Amino acid sequence: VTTEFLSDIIGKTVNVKLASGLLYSGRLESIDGFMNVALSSATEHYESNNNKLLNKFNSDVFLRGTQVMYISEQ
Amino acid sequence: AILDLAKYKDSKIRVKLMGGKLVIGVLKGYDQLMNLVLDDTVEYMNARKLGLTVIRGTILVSLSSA
Amino acid sequence: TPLDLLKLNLDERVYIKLRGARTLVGTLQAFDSHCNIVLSDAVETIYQLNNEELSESERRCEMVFIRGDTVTLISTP
Amino acid sequence: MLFFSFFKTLVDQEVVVELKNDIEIKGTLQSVDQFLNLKLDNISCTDEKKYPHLGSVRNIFIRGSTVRYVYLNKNMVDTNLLQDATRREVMT
Amino acid sequence: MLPLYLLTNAKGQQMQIELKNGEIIQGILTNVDNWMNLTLSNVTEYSEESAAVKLNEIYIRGTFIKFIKLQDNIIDK
Amino acid sequence: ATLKDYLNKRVVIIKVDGECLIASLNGFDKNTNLFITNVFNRISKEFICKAQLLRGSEIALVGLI
Amino acid sequence: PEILPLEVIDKTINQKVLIVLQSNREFEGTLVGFDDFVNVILEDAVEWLIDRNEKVMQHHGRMLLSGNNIAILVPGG
Repeated sequence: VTTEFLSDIIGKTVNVKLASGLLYSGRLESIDGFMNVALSSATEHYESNNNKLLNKFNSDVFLRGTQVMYISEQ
Repeated sequence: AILDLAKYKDSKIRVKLMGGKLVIGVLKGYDQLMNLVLDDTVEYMNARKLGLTVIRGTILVSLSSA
Repeated sequence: TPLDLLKLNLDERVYIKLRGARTLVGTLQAFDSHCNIVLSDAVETIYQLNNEELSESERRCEMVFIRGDTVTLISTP
Repeated sequence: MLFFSFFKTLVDQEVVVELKNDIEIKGTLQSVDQFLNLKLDNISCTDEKKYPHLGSVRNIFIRGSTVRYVYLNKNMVDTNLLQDATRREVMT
Repeated sequence: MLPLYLLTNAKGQQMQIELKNGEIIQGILTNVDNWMNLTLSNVTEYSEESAAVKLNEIYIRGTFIKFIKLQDNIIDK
Repeated sequence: ATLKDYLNKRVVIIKVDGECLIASLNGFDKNTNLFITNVFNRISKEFICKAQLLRGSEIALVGLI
Repeated sequence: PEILPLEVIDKTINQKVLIVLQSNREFEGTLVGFDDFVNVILEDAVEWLIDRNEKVMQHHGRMLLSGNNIAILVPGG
């Protein structure tokens, strides 16, 4: 059921929070059972999207699984 | 397992969690993984009243009676 | 799969965020599933807040292995 | 299993180790294990400040979970070997 | 001998546990498992070493223990 | 890599919190859980315990003195 | 006549659940699904930070909340 989610949102635009508070908004390229995440066209913000843009990665972004607190669609 | 949680069903237990949380509740249910089902759960952080809560066993640090 | 799209940029310049306001830029030599890394020709930036003010320190190294458990993020600079 | 393999080829080579708690230690890599624990022979001080409270100690065991960095020389390592080996490794 | 074997045979002794949060637990060991989870009877827990709650039984996760002071009696017992 | 060569010898232990110990190493397992005897605080030179069991999660470094 | 925790979580499906991390932060939403590791799917989550508490965000759609950090679950918020 959580796996059905993982394949249900691939290609969609998601927010991925990490432990620290930092939040990444991008398009979900790929996901793995260890919660490792790949995003494209990602931006980082702290806590909320409405806060100041801290970075815009034109390149693909690999987020480590041990660190992710959620993945959420918009 | 080394702790027989059956003798604690319907008694009030004290459960300290990882990250410094305290929870006193009435023990309704348990599993082999130390997941608990507490009733009249009060989380001490000074006082907060949740009701029928499921405690995760992976983050449980200590467990005493009350 | 996100761990395969990391092979994609082996021998390519990478940017790595770590726990504690540390940043690394290096050329990707090796990794595993633990995120453990080896970088060559790398420079590590440390952002410290002492005496209520912000400074950033640097450290250069020709070859470095990075325990993967502090790794938070990997991209390209 | 890959970084275990990496660290085995480094035996007898001087390395610097940076531990999470800001301790830095120079030594000859004598031994490596599956957890990436390290045994360092002929211990020496790289930094004045970071270096901890030792002295007679010349042989140490370092817990792998506590290392942040292992600083190497580019001549200790064949890059293409590393790359083709990472390419080979499977992550699933 | 191994720490775990040592513990398994200290069953019935008194011992003092320091937890990762600073709390100290004096009690008599009643059970150990392979992950060093304990159960002790005749318990007194302290908020810190400075020192006081008395408890009948306590269960302690092993991942939460910094160290366990054993009774000097240990080696022969 | 093994702590075998250290058995029964005196050791310096640096904990992850930067705290320091001196002790005789008597037992150890695969997770680095130590069994120690005659432990002291390196900095403090204060006698801690005649026998003590120390979790591996706590250890950062063990040195052969 | 045993009451199993995962059965309690199973019953709160399609209801409102409060999910409390081990940090201050909390998530209130409609419990869509969960797995054996207690990873959790929420629908339209309100994300909070706790003490005056500031509400971090209002999610729309579906969230997968890592059960790695979850300390408590409250059925029906």
